[PDB]
Amino acid sequence: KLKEVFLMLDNNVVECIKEITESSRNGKLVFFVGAGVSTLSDYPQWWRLVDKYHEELYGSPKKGNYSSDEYLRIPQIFYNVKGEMAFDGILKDFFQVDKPTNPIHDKILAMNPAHVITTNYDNLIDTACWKRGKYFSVISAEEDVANATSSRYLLKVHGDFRKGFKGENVVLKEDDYLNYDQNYPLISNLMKTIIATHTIVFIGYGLGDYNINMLLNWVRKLQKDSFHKPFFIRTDPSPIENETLIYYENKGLRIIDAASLIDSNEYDYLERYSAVMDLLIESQENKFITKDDEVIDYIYGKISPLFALQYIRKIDLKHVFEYDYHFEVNGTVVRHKNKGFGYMERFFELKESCDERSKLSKKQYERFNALFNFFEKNGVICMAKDAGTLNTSIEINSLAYHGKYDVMKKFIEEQSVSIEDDYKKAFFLACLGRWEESYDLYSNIILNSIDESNGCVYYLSQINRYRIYQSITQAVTQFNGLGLLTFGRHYKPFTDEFLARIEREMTNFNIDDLFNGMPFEFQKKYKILEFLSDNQFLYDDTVKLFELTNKVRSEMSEGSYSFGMSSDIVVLLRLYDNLRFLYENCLWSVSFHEFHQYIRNSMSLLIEKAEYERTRDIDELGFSFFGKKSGFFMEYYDFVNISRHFKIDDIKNLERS
Amino acid sequence: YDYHFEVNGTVVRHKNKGFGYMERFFELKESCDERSKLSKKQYERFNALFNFFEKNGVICMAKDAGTLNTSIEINSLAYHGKYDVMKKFIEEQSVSIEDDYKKAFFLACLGRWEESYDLYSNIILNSIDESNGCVYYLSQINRYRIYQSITQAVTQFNGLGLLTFGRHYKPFTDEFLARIEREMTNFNIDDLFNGMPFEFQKKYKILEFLSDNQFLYDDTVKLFELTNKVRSEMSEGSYSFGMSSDIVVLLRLYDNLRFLYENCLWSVSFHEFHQYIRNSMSLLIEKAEYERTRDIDELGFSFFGKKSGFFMEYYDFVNISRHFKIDDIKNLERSCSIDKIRFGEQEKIEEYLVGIAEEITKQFSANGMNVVFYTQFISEAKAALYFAKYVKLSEEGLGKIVKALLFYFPERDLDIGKRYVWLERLTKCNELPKSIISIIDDFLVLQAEKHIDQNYSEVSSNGLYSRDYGALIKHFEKNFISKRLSEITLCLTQDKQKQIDFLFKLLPLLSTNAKSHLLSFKSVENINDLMNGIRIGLIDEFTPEHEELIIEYLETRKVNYIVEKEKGIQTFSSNDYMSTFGIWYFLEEINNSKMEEFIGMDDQYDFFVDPENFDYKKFIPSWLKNYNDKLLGKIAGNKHMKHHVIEVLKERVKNSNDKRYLEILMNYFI
Amino acid sequence: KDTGATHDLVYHSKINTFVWDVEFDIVLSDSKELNKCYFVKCFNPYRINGKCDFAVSSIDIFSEGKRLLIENEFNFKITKAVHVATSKDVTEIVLHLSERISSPFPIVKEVVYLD
Repeated sequence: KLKEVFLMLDNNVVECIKEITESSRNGKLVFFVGAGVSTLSDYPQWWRLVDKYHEELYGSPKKGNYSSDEYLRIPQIFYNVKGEMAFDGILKDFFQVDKPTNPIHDKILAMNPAHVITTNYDNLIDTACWKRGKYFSVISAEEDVANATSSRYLLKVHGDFRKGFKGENVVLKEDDYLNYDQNYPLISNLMKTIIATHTIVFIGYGLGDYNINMLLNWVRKLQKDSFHKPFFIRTDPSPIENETLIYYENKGLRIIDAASLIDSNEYDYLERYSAVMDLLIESQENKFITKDDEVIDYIYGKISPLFALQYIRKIDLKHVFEYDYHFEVNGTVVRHKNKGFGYMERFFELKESCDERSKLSKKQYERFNALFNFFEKNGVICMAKDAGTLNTSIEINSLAYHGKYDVMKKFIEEQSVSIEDDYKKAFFLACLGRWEESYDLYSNIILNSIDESNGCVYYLSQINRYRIYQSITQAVTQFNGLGLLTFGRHYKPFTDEFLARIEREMTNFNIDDLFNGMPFEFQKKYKILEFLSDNQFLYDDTVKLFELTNKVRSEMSEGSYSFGMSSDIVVLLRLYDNLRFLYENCLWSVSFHEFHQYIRNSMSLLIEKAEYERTRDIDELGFSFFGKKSGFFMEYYDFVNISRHFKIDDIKNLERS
Repeated sequence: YDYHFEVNGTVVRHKNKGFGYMERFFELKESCDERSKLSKKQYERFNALFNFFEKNGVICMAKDAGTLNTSIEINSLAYHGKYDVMKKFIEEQSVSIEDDYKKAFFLACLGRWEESYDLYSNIILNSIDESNGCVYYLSQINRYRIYQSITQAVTQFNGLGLLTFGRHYKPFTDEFLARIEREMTNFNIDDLFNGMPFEFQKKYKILEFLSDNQFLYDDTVKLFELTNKVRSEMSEGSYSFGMSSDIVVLLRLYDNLRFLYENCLWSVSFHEFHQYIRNSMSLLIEKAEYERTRDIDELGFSFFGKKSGFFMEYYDFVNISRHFKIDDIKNLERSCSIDKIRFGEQEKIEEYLVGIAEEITKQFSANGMNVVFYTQFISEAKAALYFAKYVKLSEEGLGKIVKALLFYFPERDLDIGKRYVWLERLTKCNELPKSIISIIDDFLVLQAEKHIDQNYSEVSSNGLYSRDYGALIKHFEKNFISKRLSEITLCLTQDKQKQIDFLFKLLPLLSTNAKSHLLSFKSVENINDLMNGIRIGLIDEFTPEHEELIIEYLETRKVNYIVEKEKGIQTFSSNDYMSTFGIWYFLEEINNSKMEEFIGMDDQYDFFVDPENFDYKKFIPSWLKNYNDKLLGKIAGNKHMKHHVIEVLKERVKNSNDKRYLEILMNYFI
Repeated sequence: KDTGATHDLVYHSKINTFVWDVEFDIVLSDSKELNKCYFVKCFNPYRINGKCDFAVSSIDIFSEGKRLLIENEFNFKITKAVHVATSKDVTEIVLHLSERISSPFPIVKEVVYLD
């Protein structure tokens, strides 16, 4: 059945489900719960109470049929004539009962809503939340709005019975409906604000009810086409007519009709509620990738924000796609934890054959070209099954890396034209030795980045400015305590006023919360940058290196030799990846001591393994012709690494060993 | 960040602009009169503060410090494996939600995971209404972790358990695996903290890290300080004030361990913590060894000649047993001179090893078996029994350990050869007494009874069988007769060919009449039978007829070799029977001299019969890679063959730079 | 010579042996026939033994998926070797190495370093 439901959906139902699921993911979803959901679990409807009121008022019982106004008028007359005690006595007689919850409440809570608005006065949703374990603040009165323990609300607009079974805590008669806006200012304000800043789904109400029309009038008068249309989940025995559908769609609503998806009998209300509530929504929390043009759209949506940066580490990509695939350092993708359509495989197939590329429509070939260029530049080749002869190459384009000091001098002298040039100038100044100008330039960049942008340069400039401030403070501490002896003179690189200014400015900044304060779009698009503010971006590399070291040393101790490929190549590949990523994005992190230590240890291991493998050609070709040829030799990058990241004693130790 | 706390146990000022409240508190602590000055409720609050700080170990300012001591005490049944006490504490009736939290941790520890899940759910249900935020948060965390462990166990079992266990196991039903999968639907741990009251978010910020995917990422990166080489040549001890990185790293490790085990958190069983402990311990031991070697190099040998820079205790033993596999332990054993580090508090380690043995006996003697508990328990037992080589044991405890290892350890994880290796490792430090000898004799007798069945056959992964047990028995006691095996042999009959062969490997343990009866059943009639008996049958002496048969073979092979010279063709060869005879002659085993005429066939035979006249340009250095200790000592003994082999070994080690050749040339010969 | 089946070959120097995942068919004494056999070696320098024993390494023979016990002379003449990938280059590579190395049983399946 469910597959049939997934199939016959029109475009409208698919789009509605897409939006609902996406807004649930972002953490902004709200449910407007009705009365049918509270009748699925048996609970005395209002018409029974109206019938009892009619029986008690006139000796005769209910006659004919009741119009809309009778429900609100008869209780009013009963209260006016007999007295308050009878009203609340009947209320207590009819409402004092415990009833079980129903699967719809569990499904609704499983949808993970932010807030939950309801017109019910029963405690069914309270028990549902408590059993599921969620924590919501209950707001059923006026004094409750001020003192709220948390920041997610269970808003019962019409009241409850948590302070007694009195008829004053609730809204049940025409007088209560007349003075609502004057007796519930704060609750109404809060409900309107929630509606105007969230995504709303109406469940178990039925078109033409009082509250739907009142809200629709408010929406009409109080807005200027500057809000999001709510959604409506209609569950009634017969399919909705087209005239009513268009009339209500034009009035600011989006309707999902249960009877249209599946067919069922008259009284099987649970069936049609469940057909649409979750069995279609949560189950559709996955993608909808089914075409040769949806794949490119999805991949472009995922990869585009990384165009602002220059180079991306291969391992980091595992987080961009949410553990759906494994990316090796060599450049081969592998499937892992992905159950839907394989989109990387289809992308690679498109890359292989030009005819399939020709099938892509207009406006989507350019996106494919951009993605192809991105992946080719980074170094991702193909899947692991069809792997070819992978090669090893090294290329770093940053002038800072090669130590061309006159060139950076000239560039700093030259005028700039874009904020990127100023960014690079600040980094060059940092690697040139002008702490003052680097900090001032970074502050100016932070100021000038107010204009529309991605927020990338702003974030990285904040990080770099804080790092430079820490460097300045450390230098000041070292200079006046030890510099007095190193040179024999009190070297004063900094003026006191500048030190006081920077210390005053940076005294409140907290690098820990820098990421969490950014707009949610930035937090969902550039998540791989969260690791840049801590030591967390050197964790997996160090763990892998510590394990590989033990493996290789055990192999050397055994004396064994393998005739395949070196077991340490991942170390070299990761080392080059980290160097490239840090240097070619203009990040000060290259000056930290921990990075120096990481590089030192990697290089030590590689040199030791190379020396061990060298001498085997006498105990290998001296017993049998069979042997190996592959080896390791020093190069330009090896020389610059061993110059920058080693002390003299480390080199002496390597020379001795 | 007003102040900087230290594992040292002292505090320091840091970027504080205001009154020094902590210094004033310490001043109040020092003097009783000032504590008298305060009011009454303030006095009670001061007493609470004093209790807290003393319990957690904050002493005084850095300037007012001294020779502060340090010791680690983890108060938790789970870290000591007091299984019976845990079960009893589970069986009693609870009194508060805290005891239920402890009970759930113990239930999860003991392997019964479904009860843990149910208990955690009930605790979560009650705590929210009870208005106890901390236990609510921690119970949500632990229930999610238990669910993850259950799911991973289910997947691993349905993947490989049916193969490795030999039968598909169903530790959990399907109704439970459907229920929990339905409840934990779309549940994310990343918003658990943000959904709590802001009072909780203010008071309990320090616990936010418990909701993150991975913690201990700064601690792992900080381990790079143990790999510095500059320190030995020149070290400042910049880590804190005059504390080498060793102390800081060890105390940080103890802090993490104590915080996780004491507060009853379930993250202690996951891969990240085990890996962290492995890395820390390995790096500490390696650094200690390197410092020792460098100090030996700089100064004289007598200085720190056998000094142990690192000292083990009960805590290090338990950590290494729990978190290391066998491969990790062997890596540490082949990386540093672990034999040179002394162990302390041996009574507690002795009391730890006996508890493991009793638990093994309880687990496997009884029919009932908690598979999930048996898979998270066997690793620690194996590792502890392997690492127990370095500690001295008492007689009764050694007997308990040996009985548990030999009779009750499951064969699926400790086959006969691994059994032998584990048993033999224990005798290095402790000389074998009579009691353990009796136990191993009982094991041998039981195996002999096992061999009655025709299908029964010993399976070993390293080629070690009951013969090795008998040899170990005889090594420490030259004279010994097994009475039960003797009477078993006396009732022996011809048709029990499998028993015949089995106890042919245990001849030295039999009695005179028993061995006479047994040898009455078999004899040797050809060279093949001779070497079959020598290999399996233990033909100690070459009888004269055996020598004549050998000479007959040698003359026949001389004729065949002449006909081969005529042929000029040799298809292939498998085993050089001549080499064994030549080596035996060199070992003063064959006293005849006729074979000296039969010379010039095999270069090895010539080398082993007339070394003086043998042509040494034909010598193959690889020949030295098969001889054992006694043969190499004998070769060193002879004079005609010492310096030539010195020369060839020297040349090979120069060119090849091999380690085995250097070992032989250094330990033996020169 | 070049083949994709050689990437798992391992050389062990402490005993001068080659470890490889391969199955053998053997004609013994030109009268016995066996298929799907292999060896396992165990390097042991310290073993309690008598004067008859002089070898650090002890070997064991497995046939099919079962242990095999042979008392007669073990005259060895290889006839076919198969590797998981089933490439037949192993059939000549095995002969090449066996001729190259002098020690007996040049290629085995597993090695156990007891010390």
